[PDB]
Amino acid sequence: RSDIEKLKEAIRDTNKAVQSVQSSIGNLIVAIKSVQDYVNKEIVPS
Amino acid sequence: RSDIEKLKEAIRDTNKAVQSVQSSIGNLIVAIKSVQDYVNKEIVPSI
Amino acid sequence: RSDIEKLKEAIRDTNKAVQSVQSSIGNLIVAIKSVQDYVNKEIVPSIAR
Amino acid sequence: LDPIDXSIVLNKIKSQLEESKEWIRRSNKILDSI
Amino acid sequence: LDPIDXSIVLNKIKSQLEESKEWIRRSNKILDSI
Amino acid sequence: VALDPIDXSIVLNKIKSQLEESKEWIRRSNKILDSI
Repeated sequence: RSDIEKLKEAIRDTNKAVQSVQSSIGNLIVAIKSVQDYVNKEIVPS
Repeated sequence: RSDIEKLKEAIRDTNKAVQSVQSSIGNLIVAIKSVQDYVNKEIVPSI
Repeated sequence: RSDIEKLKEAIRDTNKAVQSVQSSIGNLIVAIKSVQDYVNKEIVPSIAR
Repeated sequence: LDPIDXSIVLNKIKSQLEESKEWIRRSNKILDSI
Repeated sequence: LDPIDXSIVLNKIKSQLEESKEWIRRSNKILDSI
Repeated sequence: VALDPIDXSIVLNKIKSQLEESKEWIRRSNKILDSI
């Protein structure tokens, strides 16, 4: 219940929040890349 | 004004920045979903 | 070396990580804008001709 | 042409985004005690 | 074909992002006091 | 009609790089929290 120990646990939780945000970003890159792959191979030759 | 009080408020502000980023990501999904919907409902039938 | 100092520096690193994420979102906006412009400037007139 | 699809990918971002919100909920929960 | 539009969602992303950048600026300024 | 392919590889490249730099910043934050 120490003040300093309570502060560390909040930063550790905040870091895990950031890590999942980073995973989300990586998947947004895959999503957008899927759009570029879909028009460069399916729409442009059509 | 204690050093612990400042550390707490700084983390409070960092969390709010992360919450704002979380919102912007939810909207990026909506944005990409609207691009998917336009392709499958305007481009695909026409082509 | 103090605990308050260690706590302060950890939040600095965390804040930098958030700033780097904010830039990546900024370029994601640009990436989507590139797609919107390509649809309205290359695909729409292509199917209209 | 086949319709475009990454519903699995977008659903994974929704799921990951909910985990991020829960971590922030844990963090703000502890700060309220200070 | 009608031109594609998410101008409203793209603007919400912009405003939320700049709101995020301000919360970090206050966090770093609070740490500057220590 | 003959259509130019869509290009933002440089646009997406920064994100992938800005993502990796963010991963390392969290690693350093967690590393300081070990000594506390």
